Amino acid sequence: GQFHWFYGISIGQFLSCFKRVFITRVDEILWLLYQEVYCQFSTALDKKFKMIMAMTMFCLYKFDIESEQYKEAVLTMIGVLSESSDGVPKLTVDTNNDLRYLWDYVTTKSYISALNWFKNEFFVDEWNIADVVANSDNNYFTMASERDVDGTFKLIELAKASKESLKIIPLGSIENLNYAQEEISKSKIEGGWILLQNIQMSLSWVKTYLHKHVEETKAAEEHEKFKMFMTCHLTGDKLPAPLLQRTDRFVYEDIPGILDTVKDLWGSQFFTGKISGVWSVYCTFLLSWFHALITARTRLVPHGFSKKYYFNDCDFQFASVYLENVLATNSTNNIPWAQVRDHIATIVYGGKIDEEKDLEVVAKLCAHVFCGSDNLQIVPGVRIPQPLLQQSEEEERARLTAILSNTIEPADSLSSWLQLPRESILNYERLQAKEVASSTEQLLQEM
Amino acid sequence: QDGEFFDPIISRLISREFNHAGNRVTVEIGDHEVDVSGDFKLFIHSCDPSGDIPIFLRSRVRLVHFVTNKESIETRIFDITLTEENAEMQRK
Amino acid sequence: LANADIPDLFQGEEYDKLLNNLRNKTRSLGLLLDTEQELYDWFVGEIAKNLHVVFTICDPTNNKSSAMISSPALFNRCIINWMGDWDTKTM
Amino acid sequence: HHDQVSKFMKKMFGSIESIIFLEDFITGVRSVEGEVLNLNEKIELKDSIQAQEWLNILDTEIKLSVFTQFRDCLGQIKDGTDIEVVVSKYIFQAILLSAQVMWTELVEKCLQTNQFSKYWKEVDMKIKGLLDKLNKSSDNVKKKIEALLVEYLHFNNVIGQLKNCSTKEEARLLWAKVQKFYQKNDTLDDLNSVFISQSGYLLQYKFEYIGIPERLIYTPLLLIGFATLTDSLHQKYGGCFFGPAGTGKTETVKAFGQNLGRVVVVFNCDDSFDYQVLSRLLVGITQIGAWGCFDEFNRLDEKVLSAVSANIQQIQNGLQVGKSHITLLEEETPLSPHTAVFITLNPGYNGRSELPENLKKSFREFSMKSPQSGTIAEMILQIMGFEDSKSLASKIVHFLELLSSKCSSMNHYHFGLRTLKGVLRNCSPLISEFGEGEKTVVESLKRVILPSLGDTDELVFKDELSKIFDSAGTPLNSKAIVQCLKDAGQRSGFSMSEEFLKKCMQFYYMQKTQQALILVGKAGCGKTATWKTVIDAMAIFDGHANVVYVIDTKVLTKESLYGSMLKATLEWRDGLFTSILRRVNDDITGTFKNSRIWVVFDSDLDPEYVEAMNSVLDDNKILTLPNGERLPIPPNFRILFETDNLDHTTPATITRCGLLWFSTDVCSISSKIDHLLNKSYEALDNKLSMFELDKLKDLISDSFDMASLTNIFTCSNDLVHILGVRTFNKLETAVQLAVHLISSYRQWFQNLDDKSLKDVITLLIKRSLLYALAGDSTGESQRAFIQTINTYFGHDSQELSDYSTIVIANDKLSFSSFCSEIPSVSLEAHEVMRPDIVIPTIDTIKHEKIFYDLLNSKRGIILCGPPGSGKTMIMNNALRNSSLYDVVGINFSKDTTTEHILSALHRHTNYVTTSKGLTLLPKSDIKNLVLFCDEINLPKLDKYGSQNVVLFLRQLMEKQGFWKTPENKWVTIERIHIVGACNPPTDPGRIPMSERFTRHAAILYL
Repeated sequence: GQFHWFYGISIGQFLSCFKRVFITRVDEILWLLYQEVYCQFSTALDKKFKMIMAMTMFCLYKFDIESEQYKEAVLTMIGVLSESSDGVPKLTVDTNNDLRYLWDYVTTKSYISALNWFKNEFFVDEWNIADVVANSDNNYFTMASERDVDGTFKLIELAKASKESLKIIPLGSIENLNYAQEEISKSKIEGGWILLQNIQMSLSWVKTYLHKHVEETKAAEEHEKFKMFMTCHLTGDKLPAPLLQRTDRFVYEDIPGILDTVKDLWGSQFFTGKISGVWSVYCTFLLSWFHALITARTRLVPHGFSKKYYFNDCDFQFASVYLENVLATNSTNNIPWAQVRDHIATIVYGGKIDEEKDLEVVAKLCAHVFCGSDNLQIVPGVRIPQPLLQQSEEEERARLTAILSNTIEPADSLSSWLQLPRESILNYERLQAKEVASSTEQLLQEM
Repeated sequence: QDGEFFDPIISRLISREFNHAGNRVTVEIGDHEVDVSGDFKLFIHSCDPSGDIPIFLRSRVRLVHFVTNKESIETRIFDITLTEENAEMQRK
Repeated sequence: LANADIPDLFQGEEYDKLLNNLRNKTRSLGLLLDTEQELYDWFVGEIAKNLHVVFTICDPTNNKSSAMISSPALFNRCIINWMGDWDTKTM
Repeated sequence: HHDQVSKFMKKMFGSIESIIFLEDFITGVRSVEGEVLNLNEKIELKDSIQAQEWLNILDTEIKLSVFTQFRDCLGQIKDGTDIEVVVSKYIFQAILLSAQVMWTELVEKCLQTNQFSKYWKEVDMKIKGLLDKLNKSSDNVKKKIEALLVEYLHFNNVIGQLKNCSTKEEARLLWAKVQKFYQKNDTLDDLNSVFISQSGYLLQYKFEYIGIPERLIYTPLLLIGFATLTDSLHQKYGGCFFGPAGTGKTETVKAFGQNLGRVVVVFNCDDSFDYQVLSRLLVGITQIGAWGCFDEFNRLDEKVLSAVSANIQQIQNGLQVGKSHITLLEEETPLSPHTAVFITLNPGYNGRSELPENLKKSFREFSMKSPQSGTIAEMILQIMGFEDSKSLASKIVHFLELLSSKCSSMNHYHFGLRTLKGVLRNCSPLISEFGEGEKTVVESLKRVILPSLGDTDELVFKDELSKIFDSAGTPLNSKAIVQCLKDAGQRSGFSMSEEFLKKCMQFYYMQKTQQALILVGKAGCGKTATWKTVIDAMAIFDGHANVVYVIDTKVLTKESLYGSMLKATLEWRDGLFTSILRRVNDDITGTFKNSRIWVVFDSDLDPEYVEAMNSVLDDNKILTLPNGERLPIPPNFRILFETDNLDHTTPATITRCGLLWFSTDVCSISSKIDHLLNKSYEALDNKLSMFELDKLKDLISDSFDMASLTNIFTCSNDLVHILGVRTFNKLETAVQLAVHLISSYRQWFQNLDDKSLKDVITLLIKRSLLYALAGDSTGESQRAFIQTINTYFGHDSQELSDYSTIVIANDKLSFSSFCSEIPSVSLEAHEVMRPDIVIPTIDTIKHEKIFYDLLNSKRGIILCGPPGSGKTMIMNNALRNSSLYDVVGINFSKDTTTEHILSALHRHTNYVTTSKGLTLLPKSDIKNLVLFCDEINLPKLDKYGSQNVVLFLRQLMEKQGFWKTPENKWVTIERIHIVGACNPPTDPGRIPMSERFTRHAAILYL
């Protein structure tokens, strides 16, 4: 909570969690605590802090419980994952086997695996937002997430699978906040679920209306089964701590694959109707792949992009608008392609980019995604051929959807698909390992 | 209400200093000499432990911590443990 | 303490009013002083012998109270005295 | 009245300044630029007519009148009319649009045929034709031509680029990026007839008057900005560019507007700007359908920012949806769909700023970057008179870029474009002398870049200048200035060394071009000598007199110097810098026209003080008051800055001024001595017969030779020095002492033995040389150095002892050498403690003698030493004893002011208004006065780090006179001495002193 504002905990939250631990005896109850704490408080943390709390809590238990020879062995390993020190731990035939299995992960240069090792060693069911929500006994929730994704669509399937009653409420202008406060007071009486999209932007209002409103509503417990959800962004405006502590917290850490995002981009595109050429749907397909390829690169940094850049459904919209316009103003001849790349790579997407290093990367992506005669081959496995002479627009949608359904995303996707090298991905895996390993050592010595 | 911030003038009211008279009891505050009742009471309240109070005050003042610490957790988990471990003796 | 006057307090017109009042008291005591310099040096010398400053610092460890002892003026013209703890006998 | 509305139009229009009547009828309007627009129909007025009614007609007619002047003109050029013809009869806004439409039409067809070359020369000729027209033109139409030139250059540039394309697809790509100005030869609603295409997107020219604004040079970067702005607007989104200050983001939005016939309203945000006013202006912009730019939006206060940001969303959300009416400021107001909001985002200390969350899905953020300079350079060369503008622009930039990679990373070095604009600015007068050739560019490189370089980098410049382009063998103004410079220095006392000639030349050539000059160097480099020598040489060569005002910048407050206003009575009194200008500007009663005025700032320069004058450093050449005025500065009036360091000053401040970096001291150790001697002899002529003088100057020359001293000064460095000062600055201390010690024994030089005379001379010189190099030394080191002096001086010559002294009789002229004789002290019980009691030691007498000798020289003294070492008493007792000098004691504290020094002096000093020095400040009694400043290294320094109290003493020591803080006049102090005591600055509490002050002090470590 000291590192991040959203990572708060009250004493009462720990007490209520420890009560659930009941409803060598001392040794078993101890093991019951560590598990129940990992179970409830893992949910309000992001993937980095999940891994940090895993490795820490593992050493918090095993240093008291196991041998002194165990202690320096695992610590000389956590030192190798970090840049503190490199060593081979003290080796004894059959002496330790779980610990001997761990060093095998670290020595195989496999980083992500060694970090998740401590999670599996808790032997806990890592609770799905649904399970957490179901267990949770409050009508309020705030789920923050990185700007790459939004759990808005996870909440749709969460409501559909149990209790329905989904109401999405954007907080936009006076109208949205004004309609919003009306739909809030009426939904609690009705008992319907409610969602408050991206509160952070409308925050000034929160401290005046929502902060008082949620505080006053102790009759919301009395009111019909109803649940209110709020979406935040972790990188972003800091929510009032008092409102935050009162409300339950989750971090949506669910990142879609390249192919999955392509399929999700292309999916809506049929809802727009038909206003353009058959040929255009091919360019809209091209953009679908492109957008899903830069977004995939966005997370991989520094190796990959120099900084975290955020790309939107607005960036797709501004790109597709330019594409409709170029096909509308030119002939159906393929060659318009030259200034299609320039305008996409420098104004539409290169706009936010400020570093020259990264501007070249957006261009080199357009080089491959846009210019392409007869065969494109976006990824190693998948080839996209240009529209057939038959010129069926309904067939081509179905053909381009079919090309997605044919492919299955490989193991090595981040290096094979995003044309960046494998050795860069490992360099990145190493660094996020180092960050988890460091912050844990820091935590142990502090107490 | 704000003990962290504290002006000098209260000062004679913190140290028990007075100028006694036939019936009246006077205390000097900054300039004016004002009469003390005796039905009068003083409490100083602070919210943040981070904020440091003057050595003058800290020495004349009875510092009491109403703080729900991490130490308070050890005390309070035993009460919850014993209610679920030996309910007969926690009742008695 | 470095000088025995604060220059700023008595400057300009307030220097002239001081200078006037100074001549009054000097003569009352029974001494007239030829020059403007002869006068001021009486004034300063009077302060040096009638004003007495005692500092009471509690924690010399404090950075603001360290600045007291640091200050050259105070350090040279003060008598530093130590009472920092009560001994077991005095307790 | 009606005519009184013209004042308020400037506000509600932006382009126009005042309106033109025939009283009953409105004949037209004139712009803030000076351009006169006449309407088609003159609008009729009667007394009982409302402003709202008549003005509303004017807004309509003002736009129509622009279409008329546009179609009239466009049609003319289409009918093969030279652009020089059109300029004279059509308003700029009109002619600009006409050019654009015809250009676009002519190039559109030229992409098909590929007849680029035929059109190119054609355009190039119109450019040259416009250029020569400009030279012979009236100032008003001078603006119009220049504004058009910016455009015609753009035209030809694009065509040339188009000529060069590998294929036709390449040409159609390049053309798509450009802003293409089309007209509809189809249709009615003429105001809506002109539209603009770019990146495939179209944008209707609204017909608003723009007047004749300063038009930005077209860069690829500019077009890209225009392209992002058009891409956001096409999808009904707000334009937003973030980036570092000085990247011209608002200027862009201003220009993007102009190109489309729109006067953008710019809100400078947080210049103490009210929310209530902005809220009004926002309603007006949504009604009138205008473009608003938020200039530096980031700088708003959180309460304001919330409120404003929410409002802006209304507008941009209203547009995206297209709502006819939107509610903002809790009222139903209608929304024009022509409305747009632009946000420029300067960065904070933390990072490049962001838009508030709500605005993030309402705006489109873009990154402004400084222009790659090559493109700017080529155009600038084109305008002046090109020769080969393309080759120079490539070559200049390569060279500047090359210097940057090849020189040392030094603080004040800027090889950014600012610098090339400056080379180019300096180039124009240079072209007058030589050619619109590279050679004139070459010279301008070395006129600007070279005076700021230091020796290692000085060759890198020369090596790579010839490596990139070689121009010429010989220089103009080579003989003539130089003999006027040699003649001035011979007269001043100075020696024309490699370096002193060089830095004198560098300076001469700069005053020509630059009006603000900076001289940076170590204390005792030669600056005061360089400028005082050059300025003197110009009165010989031109015949123009100079009027110099040397002001210590940081001794006085911004209020004492620029002009101080009093918060309540708002009573305005002059200051110092502003008051000396009013002599030249307000009332040039005597001869100022033919004179050259120089205002020198000798003290360290800081942001706060230069910012309060930045307008004179600007292309403006006018002084802006805190309240009340702008005073313009003539071409005679030059501002110089001599200082020791720059660390505080901004790169922006440097690049407005001409910078002259003194890498090393102008002059040789010997040459310094030479001048110093003669300077000392001149003082003596006023108080010594020529026969005496002639003989004594002969003595000095034959006793000490440079060959011996060279080792002595070298060995001085191999020694631990308390209160360190460099060898070169210690020199004045030797010669001033030495000459005084010999002029001391002048009478006994009449009858004494010629071999014995040399021994008296050599001893004194060996002595004076000791305290000047080793006086601030341990004395354990002094003793060691004494042998070092003896070593390097002639072996036979009278050797130095620790306490060595020269003695003469009480009652008879005599001569013998005896040392260390002491009077013996008996004091009573009551006497024991007293602020004035000395028990004399072998060493008390030793110090008291030397200390007294230095004052006879009248050189300032710094007695540095530990507490209780007796530095105060030695000073006090040597002077409490003598009738000549009288002591005045000031103690310094961490924060003591320069007025305390004055007030303490006023007690013992009497100003006399003698016509000889005007005001003077001698002591209140006849014989000499001594200020004793105790704890001189105690007063603290500006946050920049500059102790003014010390600089004030330095003013008294060097200048010998100071400027009055309230009354604003020069008072020259007569016969007053500065002596100081301080502790070693290794001690706590202590502040490091400026070499620029300690250079005028003799330092004795006791």
